[PDB]
Amino acid sequence: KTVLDANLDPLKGKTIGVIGYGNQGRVQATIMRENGLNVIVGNVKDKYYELAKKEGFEVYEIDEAVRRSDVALLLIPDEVMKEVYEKKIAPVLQGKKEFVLDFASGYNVAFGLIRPPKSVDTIMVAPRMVGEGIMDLHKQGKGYPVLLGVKQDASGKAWDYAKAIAKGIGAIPGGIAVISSFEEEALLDLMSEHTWVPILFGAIKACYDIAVKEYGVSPEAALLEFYASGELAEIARLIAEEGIFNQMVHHSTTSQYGTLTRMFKYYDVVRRIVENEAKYIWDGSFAKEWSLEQQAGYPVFYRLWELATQSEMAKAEKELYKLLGR
Amino acid sequence: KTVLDANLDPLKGKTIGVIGYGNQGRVQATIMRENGLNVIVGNVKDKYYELAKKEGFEVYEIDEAVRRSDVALLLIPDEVMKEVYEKKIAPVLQGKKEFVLDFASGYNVAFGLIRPPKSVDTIMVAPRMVGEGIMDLHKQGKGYPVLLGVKQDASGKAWDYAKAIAKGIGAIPGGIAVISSFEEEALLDLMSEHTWVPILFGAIKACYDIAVKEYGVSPEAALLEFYASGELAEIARLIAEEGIFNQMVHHSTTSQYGTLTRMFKYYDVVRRIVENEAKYIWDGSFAKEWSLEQQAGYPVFYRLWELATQSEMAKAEKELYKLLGR
Amino acid sequence: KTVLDANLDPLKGKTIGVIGYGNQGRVQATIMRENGLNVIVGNVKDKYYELAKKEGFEVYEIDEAVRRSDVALLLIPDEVMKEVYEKKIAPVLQGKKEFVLDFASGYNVAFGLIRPPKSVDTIMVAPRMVGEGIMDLHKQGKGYPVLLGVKQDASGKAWDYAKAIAKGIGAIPGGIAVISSFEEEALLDLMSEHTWVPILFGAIKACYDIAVKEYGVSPEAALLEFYASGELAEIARLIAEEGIFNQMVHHSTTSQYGTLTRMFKYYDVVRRIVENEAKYIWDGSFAKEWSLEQQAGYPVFYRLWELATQSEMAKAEKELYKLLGR
Amino acid sequence: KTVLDANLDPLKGKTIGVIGYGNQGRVQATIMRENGLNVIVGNVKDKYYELAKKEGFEVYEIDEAVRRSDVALLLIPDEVMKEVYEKKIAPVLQGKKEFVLDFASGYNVAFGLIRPPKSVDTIMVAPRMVGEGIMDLHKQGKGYPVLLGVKQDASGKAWDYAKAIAKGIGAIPGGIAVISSFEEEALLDLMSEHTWVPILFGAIKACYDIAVKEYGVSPEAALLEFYASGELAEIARLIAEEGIFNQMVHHSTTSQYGTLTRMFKYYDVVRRIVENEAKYIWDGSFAKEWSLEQQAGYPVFYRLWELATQSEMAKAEKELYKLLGR
Ligand SMILES: [Mg+2]
Ligand SMILES: [Mg+2]
Ligand SMILES: [Mg+2]
Ligand SMILES: [Mg+2]
Ligand SMILES: [Mg+2]
Ligand SMILES: [Mg+2]
Ligand SMILES: [Mg+2]
Ligand SMILES: [Mg+2]
Repeated sequence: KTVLDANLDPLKGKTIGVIGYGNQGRVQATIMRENGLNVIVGNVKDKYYELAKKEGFEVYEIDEAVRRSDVALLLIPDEVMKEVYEKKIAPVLQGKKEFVLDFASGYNVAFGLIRPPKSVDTIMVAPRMVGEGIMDLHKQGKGYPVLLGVKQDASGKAWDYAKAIAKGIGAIPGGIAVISSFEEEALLDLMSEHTWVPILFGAIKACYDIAVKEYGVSPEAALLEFYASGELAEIARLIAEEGIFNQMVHHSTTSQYGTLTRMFKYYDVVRRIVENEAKYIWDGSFAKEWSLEQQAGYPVFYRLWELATQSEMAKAEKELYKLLGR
Repeated sequence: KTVLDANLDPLKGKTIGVIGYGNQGRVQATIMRENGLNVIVGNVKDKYYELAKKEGFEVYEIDEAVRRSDVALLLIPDEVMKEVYEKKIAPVLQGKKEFVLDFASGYNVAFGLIRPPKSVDTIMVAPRMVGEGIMDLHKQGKGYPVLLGVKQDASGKAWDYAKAIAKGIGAIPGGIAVISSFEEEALLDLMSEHTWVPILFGAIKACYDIAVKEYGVSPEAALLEFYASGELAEIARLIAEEGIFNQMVHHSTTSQYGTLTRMFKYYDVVRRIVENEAKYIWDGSFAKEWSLEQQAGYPVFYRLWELATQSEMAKAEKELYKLLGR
Repeated sequence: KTVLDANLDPLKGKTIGVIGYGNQGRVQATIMRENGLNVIVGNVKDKYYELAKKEGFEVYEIDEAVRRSDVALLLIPDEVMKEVYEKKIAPVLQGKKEFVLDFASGYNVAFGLIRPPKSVDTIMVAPRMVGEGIMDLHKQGKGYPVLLGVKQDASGKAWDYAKAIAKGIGAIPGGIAVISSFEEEALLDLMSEHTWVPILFGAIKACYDIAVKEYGVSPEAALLEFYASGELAEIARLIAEEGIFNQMVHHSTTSQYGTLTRMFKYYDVVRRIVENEAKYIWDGSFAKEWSLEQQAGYPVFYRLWELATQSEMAKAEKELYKLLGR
Repeated sequence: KTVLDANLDPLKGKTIGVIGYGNQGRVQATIMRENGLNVIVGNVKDKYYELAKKEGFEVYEIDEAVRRSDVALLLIPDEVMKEVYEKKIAPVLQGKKEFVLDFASGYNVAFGLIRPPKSVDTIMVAPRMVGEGIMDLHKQGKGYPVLLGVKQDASGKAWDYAKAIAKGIGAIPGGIAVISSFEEEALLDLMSEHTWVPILFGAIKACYDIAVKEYGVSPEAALLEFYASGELAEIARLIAEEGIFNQMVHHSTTSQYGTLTRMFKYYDVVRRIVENEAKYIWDGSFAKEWSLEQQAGYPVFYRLWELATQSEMAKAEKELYKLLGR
């Protein structure tokens, strides 16, 4: 039901352009040069221009590297992807006949902010790691999971181009390739940022104001319990390797009774928050909200970085980290 | 306002018994034998009986090691601490004249479940690490934070006994010693288990049921986003070393806008949960609830481990971990 | 999908102990002695000690009858089952190698109050009759329904031991054997006692206080309508033989219009009571409530038998039954 | 705690440019030319181009007057300040080394709409008068209050540059200089426009509709009571000179009982409006609302000037002012 291996025969002998030499563009082009392809770097005249030339490539302009290529990969950030697509790549794709356009994110295509023509294939390969964990894993010989999806179907060879790049960048064999969509890629990525990450940061911030202002706990002793000691980054290492419920048997018996009995008690309070944030993404309403913040000139993003770093909990964290040598 | 150094002169030449050779007893007795004290092991006739004799000690009985000692340390778990105190140590402490009783937890004394006489000192030294991170730190020459507190004051040397054991087990110099209470030690330890740990596990469990049952995401692709990839144990390593708001500048600009604007929106919903769980602990009502679960014979603890490990999210995690080699 | 016949060949030639000679122990051991097995009685030195010796058996002690046996049946009440298991049977089961432990109830094992070792099989055969209707049925040659379930699986012959005792006590052939669980046996038994039996007794008690105190009906004429005439035990005999909706065509046409139109009107009021009482059982919360009533010394059970038998409806029932010769 | 005098020695001998010759630019440059500085006018080629040349100055271009200057003052309106800063002044400030940028408003800098470099000082001098009351008070020899604030601190001379312009434009000596912020300057200015000014205009508009439509008061007699007689501009002249509670003793005794007893009765109704409007400003949400009204092309500003000047209260005010000779 999931993919474990593929071919590399559909994409042999042809030119594989890579636009952008940022963080994701360096690792994915390094493992393709070892597998023996024709990989060229299309980069803006930047500081990355020299650092991609002395690493053993040939570097060009963006709209020129699409003219030579037959399969291009758009590894540039999502904030600048829209205004450099219409100015550089969009005049060139109408001068081609067949093309394969590849995306590492699913945000600008699921919400219709970038609409390629009908003469091109649009596929997606999306790694679930960070990039500074992938180069440190390629020396071993293992892989990493990816998510595949196809939006516009032109050739009939569309699904067998996507599996081959999953085997060309060093994900399979050794990892999992799951068949997904463009809309299910963008929903799951913006559900982590909206549902369980701001409830976690807002509950450690709320434990600090109840302990210090109501019960008279010292401001230097509340920090060492909640997050300034690395006990949250120790019980999270066991989740990745043993399970989420099976890492609980290495705790006290008093700890398992208070965690299990309260997880089932506050379950339908936090379920009503996830139902409302997933409806706000799926209709396209968050993509309109963040597209009008970038046009007003970020007035709310600026005032919420001021109110967070100049608070009571962050002003006391600064001194305690000026005392443990960090 | 906090302690950075102490002496070892009040506790030189005298016998320092250690009751229990579990996890916390092995590390704390090892760093005291190197500092040059008279450390004896009081252990039950167990599997730890041999393993503490071949490690270079002298093992005895529990009520005999209190007769020889003058400063005893009770590094035994809190579940069995009450019924082995009244049967072994309580008949002996009335036969002494002066004694220093030391506790690594603040649960049984803050709620009055163990009440020592008026002829004894009662102090507390409570390390904020795990034990399997402390022995791996002793070869460096560094320290770790501790919390000090005094319940019953007999000598007048009561506060200067507590600082010396903080320097005798290898915490200071190099770390922090914070002055605290027995009641503020037990409040902060049961606020992690009741407020932000079951909110976090119940929000990843609720993201899985909304994504799979409403939007048609695959059961093997929802797991790789939320917790089965080690991205929760990567962004938690930066919290311990850089801060909680300063680790966010290594994320995307779209990720900081969705985290900051929702952390301030769901702040008074999760603040009403922390106000109610801290009142339930401070009155002593959780200590009555967990003391009557152990007497009925754990009927609710047994039925909540069945309903958690036989759910929809844990039955699919078993298969995916039977596919990535874990 | 259900069982209609089995064998008796797995349990021939071996000793079948029966613990307790109460109501369920007398009937089940009588139909097994006729089928030709080795049935011994393990009874406390009681009044049943003589009455099981003159009925043609050999009576022993409880912990001695487990030493001789290989398949034991625990037909003792659930109130005393826990404190006579740990004192008598639990020291002996570790001295065996293979054993089959059999239960006629599913209460103490589903909620984890009795946890046998991993070296033993645990099965269940649960008859849905009374015992004083089974001995009066054995002369006919018919059967009665039973429920089978297996908790811990050791041999692989575990499911074929359970079917054979269903045929050995005289249930099949001629009746139904349904495959069930230990948790589904305890849920359905405590749903009759909590949902539809106290609603029925509390609605005849509420018809008596509205008729007598508001409309001036005589206290001796309200009783003869609601329950003191045997019409509730006449329309219930047709439910067992004809159906629950098909017994209504032997009533008046005015009676079927008032029963059908009000059964659909009060259906979601009584559905909210059953949803809440089934959640209170499944989590294990009723087993904690009844285990702490037996430890306080029954103070609420004593005061609710006083308030029920000294009420207005029970004081007037006493005189009317002192007038019809009952 | 407040400032009463300063120096003029940090800013002697150097060039003080003034951008814009509007209302605030004409008065502030006139009192600086008398104090003996080097004041040049940077104005757009406008109608003010001639009117600032015949008044005894030297007029230039905007980006040329920043090249000559060393301390520039931006006395231009806030609506056009953003799009003439990035086109003219922003290319020049990177060609300098040290500069002092001065602002008479705190709107565009507090909300991050104009972010100067790190090589420049940013200060603020904000007068609390009108401009057509300041020139009429320069012939007397008096002063007027101002608010000082510093955003980015570069040289260490930043706070003593701000006090000297407070003495150089003719505020101190004789007036008050209060030390404030950029965020506290923008909060207090938009709290007058949002809280107590639209409540006042909406309560005289609501007195007119209740008196005329319910009680049959003439439309020409309701106007002469509420605002068309100059009694609101008479009891407001005593607030500035005598107090807000001490001007009430020149009223009737019936008037003081109805004002005092209702001011304390409707106090928590109007306190809930001020709490909500001050949270909407501080987060930066009003700055996003007014920045997207100017981009849609003012569709709501146009329709609310139509609905206000074509109402029942403004159509009858037009005729009554066509009868008293106004
Ligand atoms: Mg993620
Ligand atoms: Mg992302
Ligand atoms: Mg903790
Ligand atoms: Mg603990
Ligand atoms: Mg029943
Ligand atoms: Mg029963
Ligand atoms: Mg104002
Ligand atoms: Mg203004």
